[PDB]
Amino acid sequence: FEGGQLPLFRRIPKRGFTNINRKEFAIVNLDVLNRFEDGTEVTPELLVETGIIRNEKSGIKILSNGNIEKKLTVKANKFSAAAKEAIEAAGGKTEVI
Amino acid sequence: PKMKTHRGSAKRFKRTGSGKLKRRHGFTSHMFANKSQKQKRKLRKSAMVSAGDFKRIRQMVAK
Amino acid sequence: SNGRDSESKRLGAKRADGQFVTGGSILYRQRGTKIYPGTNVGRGGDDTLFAKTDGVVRFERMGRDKKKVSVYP
RNA sequence: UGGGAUACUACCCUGGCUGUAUGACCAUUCUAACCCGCCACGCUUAGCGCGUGGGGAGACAGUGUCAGGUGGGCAGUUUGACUGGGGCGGUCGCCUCCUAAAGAGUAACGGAGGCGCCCAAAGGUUCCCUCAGAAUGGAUGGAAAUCAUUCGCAGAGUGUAAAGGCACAAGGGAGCUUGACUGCGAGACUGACAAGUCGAGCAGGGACGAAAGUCGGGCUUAGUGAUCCGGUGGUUCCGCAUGG
RNA sequence: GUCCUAAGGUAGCGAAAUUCCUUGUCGGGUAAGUUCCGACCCGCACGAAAGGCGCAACGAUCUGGGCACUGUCUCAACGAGAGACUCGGUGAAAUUAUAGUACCUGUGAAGAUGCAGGUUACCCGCGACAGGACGGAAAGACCCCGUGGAGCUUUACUGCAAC
RNA sequence: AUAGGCCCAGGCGACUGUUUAGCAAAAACACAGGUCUCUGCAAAACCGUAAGGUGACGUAUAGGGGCUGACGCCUGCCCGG
RNA sequence: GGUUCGUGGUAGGAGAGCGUUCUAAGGGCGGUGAAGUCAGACCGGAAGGACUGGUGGAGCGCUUAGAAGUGAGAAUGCC
RNA sequence: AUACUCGGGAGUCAGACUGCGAGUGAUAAGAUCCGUAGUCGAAAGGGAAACAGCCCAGACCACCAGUUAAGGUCCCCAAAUA
RNA sequence: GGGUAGCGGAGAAAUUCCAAUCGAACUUGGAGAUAGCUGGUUCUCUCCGAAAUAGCUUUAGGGCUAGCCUCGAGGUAAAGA
RNA sequence: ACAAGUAGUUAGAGCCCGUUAAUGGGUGAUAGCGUGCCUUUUGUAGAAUGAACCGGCGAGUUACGAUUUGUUGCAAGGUUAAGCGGAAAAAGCGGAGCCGUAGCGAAAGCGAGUCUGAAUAGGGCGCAUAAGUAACAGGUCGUAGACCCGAAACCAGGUGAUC
RNA sequence: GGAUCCUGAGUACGGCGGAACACGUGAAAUUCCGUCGGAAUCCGGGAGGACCAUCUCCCAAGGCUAAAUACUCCCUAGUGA
RNA sequence: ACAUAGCGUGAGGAAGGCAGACCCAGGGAACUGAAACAUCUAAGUACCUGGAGGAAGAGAAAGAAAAAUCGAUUUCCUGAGU
Ligand SMILES: [Mg+2]
Ligand SMILES: [Mg+2]
Ligand SMILES: [Mg+2]
Ligand SMILES: [Mg+2]
Ligand SMILES: [Mg+2]
Ligand SMILES: [Mg+2]
Ligand SMILES: [Mg+2]
Ligand SMILES: [Mg+2]
Ligand SMILES: [Mg+2]
Ligand SMILES: [Mg+2]
Ligand SMILES: [Mg+2]
Ligand SMILES: [Mg+2]
Ligand SMILES: [Mg+2]
Ligand SMILES: [Mg+2]
Ligand SMILES: [Mg+2]
Ligand SMILES: [Mg+2]
Ligand SMILES: [Mg+2]
Ligand SMILES: [Mg+2]
Ligand SMILES: [Mg+2]
Ligand SMILES: [Mg+2]
Ligand SMILES: [Mg+2]
Ligand SMILES: [Mg+2]
Ligand SMILES: [Mg+2]
Ligand SMILES: [Mg+2]
Ligand SMILES: [Mg+2]
Ligand SMILES: [Mg+2]
Ligand SMILES: [Mg+2]
Ligand SMILES: [Mg+2]
Ligand SMILES: [Mg+2]
Ligand SMILES: [Mg+2]
Ligand SMILES: [Mg+2]
Ligand SMILES: [Mg+2]
Ligand SMILES: [Mg+2]
Ligand SMILES: [Mg+2]
Ligand SMILES: [Mg+2]
Ligand SMILES: [Mg+2]
Ligand SMILES: [Mg+2]
Ligand SMILES: [Mg+2]
Ligand SMILES: [Mg+2]
Ligand SMILES: [Mg+2]
Ligand SMILES: [Mg+2]
Ligand SMILES: [Mg+2]
Ligand SMILES: [Mg+2]
Ligand SMILES: [Mg+2]
Ligand SMILES: [Mg+2]
Ligand SMILES: [Mg+2]
Ligand SMILES: [Mg+2]
Ligand SMILES: [Mg+2]
Ligand SMILES: [Mg+2]
Ligand SMILES: [Mg+2]
Ligand SMILES: [Mg+2]
Ligand SMILES: [Mg+2]
Ligand SMILES: [Mg+2]
Ligand SMILES: [Mg+2]
Ligand SMILES: [Mg+2]
Ligand SMILES: [Mg+2]
Ligand SMILES: [Mg+2]
Ligand SMILES: [Mg+2]
Ligand SMILES: [Mg+2]
Ligand SMILES: [Mg+2]
Ligand SMILES: [Mg+2]
Ligand SMILES: [Mg+2]
Ligand SMILES: [Mg+2]
Ligand SMILES: [Mg+2]
Ligand SMILES: [Mg+2]
Ligand SMILES: [Mg+2]
Ligand SMILES: [Mg+2]
Ligand SMILES: [Mg+2]
Ligand SMILES: [Mg+2]
Repeated sequence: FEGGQLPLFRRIPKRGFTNINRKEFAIVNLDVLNRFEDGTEVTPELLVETGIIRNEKSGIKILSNGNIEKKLTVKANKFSAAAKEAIEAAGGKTEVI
Repeated sequence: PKMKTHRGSAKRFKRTGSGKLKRRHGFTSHMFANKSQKQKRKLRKSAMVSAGDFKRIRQMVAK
Repeated sequence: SNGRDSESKRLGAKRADGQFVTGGSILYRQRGTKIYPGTNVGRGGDDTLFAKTDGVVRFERMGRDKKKVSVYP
């Protein structure tokens, strides 16, 4: 309340809408994949057991942030272009389940 | 009981990564004959909530 | 029947002679050219003088009756 | 005889108007719903009620739902602030000046004025220019019109108040034009916030100019009003199982 | 003449329960009359059923004058009772920061028992009087304020009954 | 001891009545009378959601409502709103 | 532990504490007299705390922590 | 010897007088309204008899010590009948 | 002896009366209504210490942001005086 | 019992005492200085407010959220809720969920970037300059009567015409 | 097995007016009330938030049903920083 | 006229109370909040009335969904102040 001066929130317009079908992915940066042993097949189920992602909202997306050392086989619902390149640049294969 | 979010505010502000509030500008419906194209370009962008205003309203939009 | 006046417009010098300014710094707010745009200084649409480059502000005589403001890097 | 013709003609058609498919619309009559604060009889030792029979009324009235109108009869409320008490009067936003004490800012129901627009050029650019007034001479022609010479820093002009500017003009002509552009924007001013102001420069694509260059309206500073809600145009956005 | 209007106030009455100016003016009444009575009409702003103008009778009605009468008064005196006062019995109340509680002139939140400078003043009571304690009583009813109430009004807004 | 003071003149209200229990008794209200108007009887009007009532066991010489207020003389003009 | 500069204060911010009732644990007092109450010339920088004596006649401190119905001179306060 | 930044917590939005500079007013007001400085507010002490706002000056506590400020030194009344 | 009851009665009308209450009775409840107003708010010492302004406000004796106070933390061509 | 008093205080004889033994106690001739307390105020000794006195009682609390500081545990993680078990225990079990670990965008989406934009431009918000989370305690805020007392009023159901 | 027959009618639903749904008529599905209109009826019908189509899941207009939940005038035994 | 109404007799049953609680239904405020106020809030609350029962209500899909499936209702935690 501003003692009758029109409050800030009414001086400015409402914006946008909420999407009923909004997908939010559980994010996994490369750095945490170094945790795993070399030549290992990283699944969502393996990513929740280990305790890296607890709730797999809409799916698991792999993002680049950090740098991967080990040569893995990572299967996730989505990969960033950079993440895919980086997983491969190390000497691994990405699959999109 | 839980605090209630101010819904008017929740439809107008957006919380940034650093925890500030971003807002739109006012004078951006109608009466556009009365504003310059420079004014229009500027008013079209987003803005941050001022320190003074933020102090007054932050509890209204916690959560 | 009186009782009216407009808001004061805060005209006059905004940077001192000998002060370092960044490009775009308003040097003088004015109606018309009380002071003229010197070297590395522009005159805006409302007659506002602004630095076009970084440097030091210098208010100078133009010749007898007139005055200019320049920005020297 | 005329731009249109006459008859036959067929698509038709205009005023009058008959048959034939509808239809509500009135209008009158009818009785059997409904009604009777009518009579007689019964329940019944009852001026209630109900029943039976007459009479009256009748597709109305009454009653339900829906709709328009009237509607302080009754209800809930609103009916501003400033103010040398309040009321009455005046004022309320914006621009310019003085007050304002040679930065900025600065009050009073202090002193003065303006605004709620205008301009397709009164904008942009290129080129060229110089105003007021007076004196003297001269047809209509007068104190004053249009010529001519001289003197004239501006005594003019600048769409419009005032202040600050402006004669390398920002004033006045002419040619071509639409930068009165789209995306922006280092950085600054102003400022409680909301807003407001200036901006080099970058990109796109232009106008004028031989080029240099200037141009994101107008000499500058008023000419405006948030949000919510609605309308219109666009749209590589969403679309509540899926396609819409 | 002339402008306007739907039409421009008739009779009666009029300085009035109505007249601002105003104690209008004139007359009457009084030694002297802002009131009263009678006239006059320039009716600020009477007027015909929110009736006009009269009017016998009536009125704890209002107004002016007179006679009677009188302590109403000149201007106060005396007497009676009740209370007061003294004694015996009984015995409240409002109020109350503590008080050993003068005056003057000043000062000060601009009106002082209490501050200053002076001036007065032995201690304790009783009968009396009210100048002060901005005395008591009552969170001023006037006045303003409150985005307080309530009652009332209407061609305020929105409604509702009823028709 | 107990038992009207009176007169002249004016305003208002005709009159007897009525009223602010507890600051106003009056010139206020009422009133008889006047006038307008509504009402054909399951009357109009009024109370009630209704039934049921009042009106009225009345019926236009009656009933409801508005205004005026005995009586006398009267009651003008305007229907644009 | 010294040195230097400080230490008026309303609204108000900050800090450290006193005391009250109750709980826990530890350790005590008390019919050879508890609490309360009365008095006093005692102690601490304050809130406060002891001691001695009278009254009283059965309960109460202290330490450390914890929890609060935790402190009154004003409310035309209520009894 | 402070500034600035970011956080937690406020209170304040009746001001007053004095001096100076202005308006309003009558070149009145202990008037009103600004600007500027001070004091009061929230400041005890000394002076101005008394006297928030003037002059001098800032109270941590104790002392029967001292020196000064405004203002004073005949008596009330400390100090010069200098 | 009875009748009329509060969004109501009753009123020869005064806002008049309805249990010493009436411009809308009393009582209980909603109810601890609301009160930008007034009053009040209880132990101690230590350190610091304001404001009575601007802007906007159905705003003017209220509020909000800013200014001025306080506590903590940060950071350096020290930017303050 | 010659005195002018917010009643004390400082100085101080005299008289009277004798202690928690202290540069002690009671009283106070006389002298200096000295306008209660509270509230509210620009300013109150105030001739502004409140209190007769004494005593008792009498006002920021709790719950659930938010936020910030302190503390502790664990830490790129942290933590369980209801519930089961039980003694109105303690553990154990319970990972559903919540917060954090990634942002940008109205959104599709893309992701250490993203949005805007024709842009490989500039600019916004982010990253590069990782710490959170659970619990308790302090401060403040929100919803609740929310520090306490106080209207006039409003509405609902009843009770009253013994006045 | 599927020749035939049955499987809740003034119902469902719709218009109009309201209400309940967190959902204030809204683009308003779903549920109920008043009023008026008014289906299909296994080759059938409903829903998936206007609506149509597809798919999916259901079979209304009949009824009954313990426990886990609420509260305590009571009784018994206990508890309380 | 049959008969119906009516009238009589005999069986069954009801009636009233309350735990100032909880439950379901019919009817349903205002103060208050919105810094005014009318939509909205308070609140389907208070209150009145009826029905109850030891509990009531709900309940065996013309359901929830759309991870591809679940399998009556109720209550708690959560979702989410979304
Ligand atoms: Mg738009
Ligand atoms: Mg000004
Ligand atoms: Mg311009
Ligand atoms: Mg009304
Ligand atoms: Mg109301
Ligand atoms: Mg006013
Ligand atoms: Mg005055
Ligand atoms: Mg005045
Ligand atoms: Mg100046
Ligand atoms: Mg729209
Ligand atoms: Mg779809
Ligand atoms: Mg005479
Ligand atoms: Mg007439
Ligand atoms: Mg008449
Ligand atoms: Mg008459
Ligand atoms: Mg006489
Ligand atoms: Mg006696
Ligand atoms: Mg004086
Ligand atoms: Mg005096
Ligand atoms: Mg004296
Ligand atoms: Mg006195
Ligand atoms: Mg008095
Ligand atoms: Mg008063
Ligand atoms: Mg009063
Ligand atoms: Mg009479
Ligand atoms: Mg009489
Ligand atoms: Mg009386
Ligand atoms: Mg009388
Ligand atoms: Mg009848
Ligand atoms: Mg009359
Ligand atoms: Mg009559
Ligand atoms: Mg000091
Ligand atoms: Mg101090
Ligand atoms: Mg504190
Ligand atoms: Mg005890
Ligand atoms: Mg005792
Ligand atoms: Mg207490
Ligand atoms: Mg007391
Ligand atoms: Mg001054
Ligand atoms: Mg003054
Ligand atoms: Mg003060
Ligand atoms: Mg002083
Ligand atoms: Mg003195
Ligand atoms: Mg004082
Ligand atoms: Mg000395
Ligand atoms: Mg000396
Ligand atoms: Mg001497
Ligand atoms: Mg009475
Ligand atoms: Mg309530
Ligand atoms: Mg109360
Ligand atoms: Mg200090
Ligand atoms: Mg406003
Ligand atoms: Mg105040
Ligand atoms: Mg003596
Ligand atoms: Mg003597
Ligand atoms: Mg008193
Ligand atoms: Mg906290
Ligand atoms: Mg009412
Ligand atoms: Mg009764
Ligand atoms: Mg009687
Ligand atoms: Mg409906
Ligand atoms: Mg709803
Ligand atoms: Mg459907
Ligand atoms: Mg229907
Ligand atoms: Mg359906
Ligand atoms: Mg759908
Ligand atoms: Mg939906
Ligand atoms: Mg079926
Ligand atoms: Mg309010």
